[PDB]
Amino acid sequence: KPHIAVAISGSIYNEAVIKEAFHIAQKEHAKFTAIYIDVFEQYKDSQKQVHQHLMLAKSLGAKVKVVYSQTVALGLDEWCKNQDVTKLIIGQHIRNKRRDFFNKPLIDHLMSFEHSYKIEIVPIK
Ligand SMILES: Nc1ncnc2c1ncn2[C@@H]1O[C@@H]2COP(=O)(O)O[C@H]3[C@@H](O)[C@H](n4cnc5c(N)ncnc54)O[C@@H]3COP(=O)(O)O[C@H]2[C@H]1O
Repeated sequence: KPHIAVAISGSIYNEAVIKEAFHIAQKEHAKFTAIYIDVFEQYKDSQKQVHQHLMLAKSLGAKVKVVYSQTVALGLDEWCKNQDVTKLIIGQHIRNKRRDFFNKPLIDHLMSFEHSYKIEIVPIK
């Protein structure tokens, strides 16, 4: 039942995460999905990057999905649980100035959510 999802964002780093996610799904003969959580609440004019990253993953054999949610973490966690993801592939958070609650690393919320799927963090090359 191997379902591997790559978590899409508009960061420049996400493209490398897509390619590594492709290698992991291939080397594991897994079903390959790309999930972007659209949240209105910033990163001015990254809608083109997302668009690009989603197409890249489509061109690598992934089914792409867009989910609208209040939060990145809620969207991803609910979506992974409903689609029976077995591993979610995400990029490395790098700390910046904003140390408020919704600028915490995505992984802190998934951990607090007691994620039931594996999570693979891909660092920057
Ligand atoms: N559009 C953007 N432009 C510039 N910088 C951005 C950005 N979106 C996020 N970043 C920041 O840089 C890090 C890049 O994480 P990456 O996208 O490679 O890997 C991301 C991504 O795989 C996933 N993810 C992040 N946002 C997502 C979203 N809206 N929907 C689905 N997956 C998301 O979480 C991983 C770690 O996210 P985290 O927020 O903790 O860390 C993110 C964030 O601190």
